Amino acid sequence: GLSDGEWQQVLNVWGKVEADIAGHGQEVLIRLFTGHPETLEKFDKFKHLKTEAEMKASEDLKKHGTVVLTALGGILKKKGHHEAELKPLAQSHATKHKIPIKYLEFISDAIIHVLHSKHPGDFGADAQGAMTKALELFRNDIAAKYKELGFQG
Amino acid sequence: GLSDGEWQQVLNVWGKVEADIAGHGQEVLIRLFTGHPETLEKFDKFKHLKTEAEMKASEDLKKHGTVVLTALGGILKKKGHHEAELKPLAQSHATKHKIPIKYLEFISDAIIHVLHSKHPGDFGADAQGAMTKALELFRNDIAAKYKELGFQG
Ligand code: HEM
Ligand code: HEM
Ligand SMILES: [O]
Ligand SMILES: [O]
Repeated sequence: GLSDGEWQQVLNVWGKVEADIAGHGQEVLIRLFTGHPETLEKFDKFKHLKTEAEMKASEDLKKHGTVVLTALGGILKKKGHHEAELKPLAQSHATKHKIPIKYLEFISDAIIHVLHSKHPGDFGADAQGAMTKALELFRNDIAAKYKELGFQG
Repeated sequence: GLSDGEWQQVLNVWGKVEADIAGHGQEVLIRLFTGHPETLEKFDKFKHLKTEAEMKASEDLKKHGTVVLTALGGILKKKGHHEAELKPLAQSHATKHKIPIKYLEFISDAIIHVLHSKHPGDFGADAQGAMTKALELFRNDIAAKYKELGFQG
C-alpha cells in the first residue's frame, strides 16, 4: 500500500491531469495503442487507426481518453479516502493493541445483536444479512493489512 | 459484495446508530465485554471495570463506544463509496469488453509514461512510485471483482 504522503502525491498529480484532461487522455491512449497495438482491436471505433497523427486527429479517441481518466480518478480518490481511515486503525490494532481477527468477529457479533435488538423494523433478515456482509468486508480489509504488517491476527 | 439495496439497508440502520452513537457504542462494548471477558483484558484503561454495573457507570467506556462506532461508520461508508465506483467498471470490463489484467497493466504503464513525460519535475521518483502502487491497487481491486464475476482476466 501507499503511505499518507504517497496518496497526496497521487492526488496532486491527478489535479494536473484534470487541468488538461483531454490532452492527458489522448496521450495515454496513444501510448497504449502504439506500445501495444493489439489493444486497438478492442475498440470498434479505433481499430483502423495506424499512426499517432491519425490518433491525435480522432475526436472519438479524445473523448474516450477523458472518459477513462475521469473514471480512474474517481476510483483512486475513493480508494484513498477509504485507506486514510482503514490504515491507521489496522496499524494501531496490529502493533499497539494487538487485537486478533477473532476479537473483531466478537465485536461484529455484538454490533449485529445490538442493531437487531434496538431496530428490528430496520433490521429484518435481509438487512441483517447486509450488515453481516459489510462487517465481514471490514474484517477482511483489516486482516489484509495485518498480513502486510506481519501480524498473525 | 453487497447489492445496492443491501448497501441502502446498511446505511439506513447506520442512520439509526447516528441518532445516539454513544448509547449504541456503550451497548456494543458491554455486550462484547460480558460475552467475551478476555476482550476487556485488552483495555488497560478499563482494568477498574469488572461488573456489568461498573461498565454501565463508566464515563470512558461510553466515550470509547462513540470512538469505535464513529470510526466504523466512516470506514463502512467509505468502503461503500469505493465499491460503487469500482462496480460499473468491473461489470463492463469483465462481462462486455473482456479486458485482461495484462491490458490493465499496459494502460497503467502508459499512464506512468505520460505523467513522466509531461510532468518530470512534479512527477519524480517518489511520486512515480506512489502512482505505480496506486495503479497496482486499482488493478488488484478490479481483478478481485473479475473473479467474483466469473471472469478469468
Ligand atoms: C485505467 C483503466 C481503464 C479505465 C478506468 C477504463 C474506463 C472505461 C470507461 C469508463 C468506459 C465506458 C463505460 C464502460 O463501458 O464501462 C470504458 C469503455 C471501454 N473500455 Fe475501458 N477502461 C480502462 C481500461 C481499458 C483497457 C486497457 C481496454 C482495452 C485494451 C479497455 C476497453 C474498453 C472498451 C472496448 C470500451 C468500450 C468502448 C466503446 O464501445 O465506446 N478499457 N472504459
Ligand atoms: C469495529 C471494530 C473496532 C473499531 C472500529 C475500533 C476503533 C478504535 C479506535 C478509533 C481507537 C482509537 C484510535 C486507535 O488507537 O486506533 C481504538 C482504540 C483501541 N481499541 Fe479498538 N476498535 C475496534 C475493535 C477493537 C476490539 C475488538 C478490541 C479489543 C478486544 C479493541 C481494542 C482497542 C484498544 C485496547 C484501544 C485503546 C484504548 C485506549 O485508548 O486505551 N478494538 N479502537
Ligand atoms: O477504456
Ligand atoms: O476499540
